[PDB]
Amino acid sequence: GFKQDIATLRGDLRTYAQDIFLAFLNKYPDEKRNFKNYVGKSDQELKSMAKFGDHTEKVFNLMMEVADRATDCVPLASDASTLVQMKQHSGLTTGNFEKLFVALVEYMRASGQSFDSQSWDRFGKNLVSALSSAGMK
Amino acid sequence: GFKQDIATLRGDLRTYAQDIFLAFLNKYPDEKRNFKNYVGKSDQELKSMAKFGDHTEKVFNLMMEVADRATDCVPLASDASTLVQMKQHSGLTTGNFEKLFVALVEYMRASGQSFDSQSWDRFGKNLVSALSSAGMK
Ligand code: HEM
Ligand code: HEM
Repeated sequence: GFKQDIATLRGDLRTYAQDIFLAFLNKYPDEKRNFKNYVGKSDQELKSMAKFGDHTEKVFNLMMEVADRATDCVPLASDASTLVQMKQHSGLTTGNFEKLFVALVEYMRASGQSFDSQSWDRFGKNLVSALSSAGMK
Repeated sequence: GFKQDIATLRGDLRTYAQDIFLAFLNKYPDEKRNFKNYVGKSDQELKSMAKFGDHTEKVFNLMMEVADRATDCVPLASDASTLVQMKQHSGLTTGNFEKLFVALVEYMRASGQSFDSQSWDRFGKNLVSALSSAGMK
């Protein structure tokens, strides 16, 4: 289930983080507007850039901490507040986060592994609702 | 304390993992016989190799999970058993792990950050004992 999935993701976090983020950017190419330094690069080019791997791993590390602190896939209000108030997230809307979790859930469903995709879907929905309550437009 | 230290390390894990592993290899140069592609290379040359960064980060991915699942710095017997039974650890003895944690604790003591170095020293001791109980010579 959810707790084992956090352990699975964390065990190879840079690889999963890159693969899922690439699935997100390829499914929703307009999202690269928020990441101008990734424009014009294939998946393997981005996976060779230490700054891409560093960024995505740090994102997914924070995601895993928020996931681990959740109860029954409900994140803490204070973690949503952290995500809304980060300077790097100013101007973002909840649709950006919604799209990231759609890509993550579809990645898990298409993997040959027994991820608890329903729990990640509910986690993403609950986090988006919390982000909105915490002030994200 | 110990739990916060896990979060600190995970927040910049590729850097910490490489730097701590280098401190281990430089304190105990004989240990490089287990890592023959790292012989004859300076620190900067190792940090340019994706193999070195990928290996050390996957090691620390798992080490942080083992630390995270511990209670009062006592690791799970299941985690010790996994570490003993991993094919990559065939022939290793608990002294190899002792030295890794000595280097880790010394790195923390020298860092200027408020790492809980005594808890990592205790964690290392308890892990060595649990490896022995799980059959490591
Ligand atoms: C649960 C979801 C997310 C988490 C946990 C998260 C976490 C983070 C973290 C930890 C950083 C700092 C990275 C670093 O210091 O290297 C960061 C930066 C950033 N995040 Fe997020 N993020 C999430 C979702 C998103 C989404 C959906 C977008 C846009 C579609 C976004 C846009 C950005 C941008 C633009 C930066 C700065 C990038 C840079 O300076 O290179 N984040 N995020
Ligand atoms: C708590 C401590 C440790 C953990 C969590 C750990 C974990 C791991 C992991 C996850 C791998 C696979 C990583 C990869 O794909 O390259 C690995 C491989 C390996 N480990 Fe460890 N390890 C630990 C301590 C040690 C020590 C102290 C030694 C030897 C002094 C050692 C020797 C090796 C070797 C030789 C490999 C194969 C590396 C390769 O083929 O690239 N490990 N270990």
